[PDB]
Amino acid sequence: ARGLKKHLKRLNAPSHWMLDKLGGAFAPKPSSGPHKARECLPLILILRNRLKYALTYREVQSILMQRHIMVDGKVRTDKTYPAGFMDIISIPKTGENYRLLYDTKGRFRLHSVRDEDAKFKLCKVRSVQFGQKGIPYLNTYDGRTIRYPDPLIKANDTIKLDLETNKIVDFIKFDVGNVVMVTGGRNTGRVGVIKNREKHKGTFETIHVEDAQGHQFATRLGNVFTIGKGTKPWVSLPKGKGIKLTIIEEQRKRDAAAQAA
Amino acid sequence: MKLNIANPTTGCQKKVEIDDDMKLRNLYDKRISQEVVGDLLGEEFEGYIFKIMGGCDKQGFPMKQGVLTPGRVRLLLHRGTSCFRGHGRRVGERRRKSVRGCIVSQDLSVINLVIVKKGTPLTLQRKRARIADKKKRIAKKKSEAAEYQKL
Amino acid sequence: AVTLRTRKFMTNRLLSRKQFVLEVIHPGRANVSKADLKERLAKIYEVKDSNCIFVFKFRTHFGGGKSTGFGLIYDNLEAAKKFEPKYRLIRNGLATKVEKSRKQIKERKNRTK
RNA sequence: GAAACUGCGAAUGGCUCAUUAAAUCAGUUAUAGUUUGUUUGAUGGUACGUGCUACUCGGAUAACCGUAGUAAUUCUAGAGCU
RNA sequence: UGAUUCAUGAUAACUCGACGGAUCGCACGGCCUUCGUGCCGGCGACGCAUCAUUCAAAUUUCUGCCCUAUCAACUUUCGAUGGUAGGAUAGGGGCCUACCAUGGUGGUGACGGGUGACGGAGAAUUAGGGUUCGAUUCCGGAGAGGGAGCCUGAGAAACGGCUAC
Ligand SMILES: [Mg+2]
Ligand SMILES: [Mg+2]
Ligand SMILES: [Mg+2]
Ligand SMILES: [Mg+2]
Ligand SMILES: [Mg+2]
Ligand SMILES: [Mg+2]
Ligand SMILES: [Mg+2]
Ligand SMILES: [Mg+2]
Ligand SMILES: [Mg+2]
Ligand SMILES: [Mg+2]
Ligand SMILES: [Mg+2]
Repeated sequence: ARGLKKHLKRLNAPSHWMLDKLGGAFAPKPSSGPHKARECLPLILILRNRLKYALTYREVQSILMQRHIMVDGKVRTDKTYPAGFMDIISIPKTGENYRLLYDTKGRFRLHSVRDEDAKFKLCKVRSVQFGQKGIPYLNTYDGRTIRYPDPLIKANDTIKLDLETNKIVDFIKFDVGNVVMVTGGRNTGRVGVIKNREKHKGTFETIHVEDAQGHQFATRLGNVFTIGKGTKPWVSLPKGKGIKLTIIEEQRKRDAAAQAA
Repeated sequence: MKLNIANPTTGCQKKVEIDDDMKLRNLYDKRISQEVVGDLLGEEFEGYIFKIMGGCDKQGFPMKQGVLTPGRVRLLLHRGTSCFRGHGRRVGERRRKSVRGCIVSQDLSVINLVIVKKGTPLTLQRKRARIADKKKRIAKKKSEAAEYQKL
Repeated sequence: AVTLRTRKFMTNRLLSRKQFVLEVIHPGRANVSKADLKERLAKIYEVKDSNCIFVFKFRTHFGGGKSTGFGLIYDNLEAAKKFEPKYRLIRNGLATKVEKSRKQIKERKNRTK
């Protein structure tokens, strides 16, 4: 082409949106934003698809034009704003809060929470480096750039981030022994504990992560995101506690729910 | 041949018809915006001096200042300069147009002629808003630039 | 005798309405009209005004004797004008429509001045 | 509020498969060898004053009025405003 | 950082500097210093500049494609393969220039010809192994009667833009 592309045809959309292949020719094209448009969920989907506060593309438009919806602390009018991992979606009119985290099946969930968990998010740092006049600052994987961090926060670490004062209020030093949620691949969502990290000079490094109930799996360092120091999380895990399972097991669970029903 | 007069001193313009060679011999063979003596044009223009400037012809192709021929040349003209006033033409567009030259000659049809000689609190609020907001960026600067210093 | 059954009901303050799926059971009847169905809903949700009721997409299942549909109730008529499709307002009589002539619609206007 | 000046867009989509045989292309790499309107986040002093804390406000152009040329068309000229 | 004379700092200067707000909304509502739209000071709309991010491209590594030898040599003066210095580009590079060397590919099929040949995801048939198809709605590319050259613009060698034949 001779420039950018502004359309997203439905069959080409990320599979984890669960859009239906006959519901129309196009999909919502994720606007440029803090998340990488293949690991995001736009606002249109959250309202009309999941929450069903709307029935059409135009109805979700109106809702934002009343400004009921706030994302990550700030009011967003954009229809296709790219919400992502560990954002907060809050509707003060209804008085509800959500974190965005993954199913074990690797799909975003709106995890309902109180106000006290809305005050903060978690972010992993992309890099820490000097800048104008040697003033230290850090990149996150959320687009954010925080200047003047602890000299302890190195690359790949994770930070607590108050949305009111906006600076680092805590940080986890990414290393072996903490709990992590995976944000890509076939293992995305699966939480567990770093058991080993083997590096390879000139390539990606592999993380070894084990479910609380024994099952062992591996990803590459890109798709890893520490939640808490040690076994305990610093956020509320979703409806399933990050433990992925065989197809037989959920078959057993239904009939086990179908013997009581 | 047909002449369209105007004056900036008052703001009135008028079209006349003349067809006499000797009344236009000192009209032929000259150029736009260079003054012409008025007396040749007749006995009822004395003291009046015209600045001859502009004119169109049979085929309607205007004179363009700066092209030295009683000809009809094909120039590449930008939308915004004289003799090209395209509307809705996608800025950056040009054309090769046909324009008569600025030498006043037999082949014009209308000559254009002009007469030279007749015969707050908002700004205050908004100004000091910025100044208070420039002074805070250095207020914020020092507020964190030394907290990290103690560390 | 008919029975009116609302399922998947949820009240949103964002568009200031309550939403649901209408199932209407109409034995003997060919189909219950939306005007007739308009009345029954107004008398089950106490709405004080029959015009903030909007229903559509009635399907009338195979075999006869049952129909689905969808219902919107607003609590304010002002709200029912801002957050409503302009044709669904027409279906309830709150507006009237017009037509076009596609020729001339802009093409010779673009040339004039 | 129409017109109009200004800003942005019209480089996406739609159509087709003519040329094209490691070429396009696919999986997989790289950019420490680059540009990147926009989004999101951060950031921003000094112009002259002999840095001893800011130093004053320009005409002219559309829509419009009006004279016109050309058979000619979002062809085109000149004057009066703002 | 796997790896940088890296990030970044200091210094000496250099530029006929792109820059560093003469812009626009509602809402009022604390209090005089001359009680003077009076000192304030808010939330915002647009805008300029650096870094990061995002939406992207541009090049780019490895491997992989049908038939044909009644196609065994092809490329190299005038870029063919490399070197050094430049020029140009957004940037690497014979991309182009000057000088230098004589290289580069080939029976593991170069080069050349055919294709009623865009490539893939796929399709028909299928015991298995296969054979044949793939213009077409998804992805990548290319073109707008045939060639070529451009303006604007962040982005086009654009054709529902221009210029020439
Ligand atoms: Mg979009
Ligand atoms: Mg296209
Ligand atoms: Mg910004
Ligand atoms: Mg060389
Ligand atoms: Mg070189
Ligand atoms: Mg072909
Ligand atoms: Mg064909
Ligand atoms: Mg044709
Ligand atoms: Mg093209
Ligand atoms: Mg072209
Ligand atoms: Mg056409």
